[PDB]
Amino acid sequence: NLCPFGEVFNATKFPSVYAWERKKISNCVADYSVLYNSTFFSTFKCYGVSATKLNDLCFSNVYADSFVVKGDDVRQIAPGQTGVIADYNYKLPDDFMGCVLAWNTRNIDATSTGNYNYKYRYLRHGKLRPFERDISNVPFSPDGKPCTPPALNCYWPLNDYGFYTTTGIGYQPYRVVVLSFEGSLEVLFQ
Amino acid sequence: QVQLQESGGGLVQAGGSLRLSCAASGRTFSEYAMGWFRQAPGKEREFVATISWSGGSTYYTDSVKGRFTISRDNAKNTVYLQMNSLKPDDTAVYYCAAAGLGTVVSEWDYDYDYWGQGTQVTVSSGS
Ligand SMILES: *[C@@H]1O[C@H](CO)[C@@H](O)[C@H](O)[C@H]1NC(C)=O
Repeated sequence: NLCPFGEVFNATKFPSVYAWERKKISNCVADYSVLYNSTFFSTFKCYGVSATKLNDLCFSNVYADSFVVKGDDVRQIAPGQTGVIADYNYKLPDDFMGCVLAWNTRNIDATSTGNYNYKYRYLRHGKLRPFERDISNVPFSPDGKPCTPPALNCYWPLNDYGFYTTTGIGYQPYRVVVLSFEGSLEVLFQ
Repeated sequence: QVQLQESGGGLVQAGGSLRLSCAASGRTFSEYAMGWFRQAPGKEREFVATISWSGGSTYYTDSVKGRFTISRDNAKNTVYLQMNSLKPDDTAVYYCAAAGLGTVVSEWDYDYDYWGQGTQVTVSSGS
């Protein structure tokens, strides 16, 4: 049996970037044909690993992460990047080895009236670490102390993406899949 | 050192065809992705199509989906853009562009490191 990539990329529902979800893909040999030549993907960059050679790999231990972001935020799904997405929602290690995939989902994730189901975090004390995930929704104060609304200087940290079918491509929704490759040599004990 | 040059543009009219070309130099052409961009007068430069180093995977902007065709010739060190059923909207200066290391495909102008000068394409019609 081959690795079930279709259930990741072709899944019906995708999550908000702040609540990005991770699928382990192992105990399978991967047929990368479906990603290599397609008309499906608008963005496809690989980092650290050879973009040409992924079908050669033989001992697969990959993690697939899924989320939705706005077109201009796809730039932030890269190593060493700054911004509200990279800092507070999904951070990629400098040493990243793996691939970053995204495709326009305007016709299925945006509406003329506006789809506000997708969310991102925009306030946080301190940047996420690589592959860290934060689904907390607690009130935020710019001085770090605890906080109870409706007190002054007390804010909620999540906000909606608003996806309309009339905006430019930079504001249209994009489904993203990040494939991370475990290190090839892991020491369990001495 | 590493440079592109456009060719094959000109005057055509609505419903005709035009076959753009772009020759590259400076490194191995078969190791990088290429992409076509265009800029209507006044409006900002937008993306048209992109081809992988192998020619296997492609992607197009919607305004041309079904009409335009991107293909390459690694033996010939050049990538083309077949344009059918042109419409006055398609008037633009067409920029050839080459991607960087690790970029399989991209619709994003910031992911291409080298740009050509551009060839004029004018489609004109009745009024
Ligand atoms: C999703 O399903 C369609 C139909 O089988 C297929 O063309 C496409 O390659 C699939 N995507 C992936 C990543 O398997």
